[PDB]
Amino acid sequence: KGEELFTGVVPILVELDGDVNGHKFSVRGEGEGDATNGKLTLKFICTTGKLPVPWPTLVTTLVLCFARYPDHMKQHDFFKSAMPEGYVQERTISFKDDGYYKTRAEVKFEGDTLVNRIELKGIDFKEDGNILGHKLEYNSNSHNAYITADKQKNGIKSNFKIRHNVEDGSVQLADHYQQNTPIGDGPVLLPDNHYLSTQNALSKDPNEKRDHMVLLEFVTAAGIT
Repeated sequence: KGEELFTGVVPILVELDGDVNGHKFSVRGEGEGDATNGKLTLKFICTTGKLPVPWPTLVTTLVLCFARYPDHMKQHDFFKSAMPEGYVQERTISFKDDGYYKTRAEVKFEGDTLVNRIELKGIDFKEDGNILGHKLEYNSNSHNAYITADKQKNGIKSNFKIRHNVEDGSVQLADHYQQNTPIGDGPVLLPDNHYLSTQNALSKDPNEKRDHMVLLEFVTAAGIT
């Protein structure tokens, strides 16, 4: 059905418009995803110049249909079931002792390309803080996030903690509250409790003067015995 669209390598486009404390910005990303391996590789550009927040605080915002579900769990893969009609992904990301992001995204096929189109708004940040002040390291910790279904919306939900390394050695916590609901009316799989296992590698492109992030990410589903 839908997962049949992720059998090979799939090109990806990501487009974000953001506004954090009135600091506006745009990011564009392109690359590809290999769901059989659970692998994503993309290069992101801040097309409006200087990104006013640290690149790692946007990783979770900038395509969970490329996660690797083990065959004994193919019946718990909500994200692929809704394709190619896609789903809406919405989050609140509350940074501890600081502001919060609100995101609304549509992930769906436009032709052969998987597209992630996001609107982000950031509210109540401290201009001298860890985010607006660029005090976070350029790295990304591995993390697990538990998925549960929500039948009262025909989708899934997940709360999970992200921990950003601060350059003083402390840790900045970012609480994520997520919901996903399908765009079409077709049948979608509603899973049982499980989790996604994620690793991220962040790097730079040597011949790129623009503000940018090269990202390699692996996402693998687990939890169902």
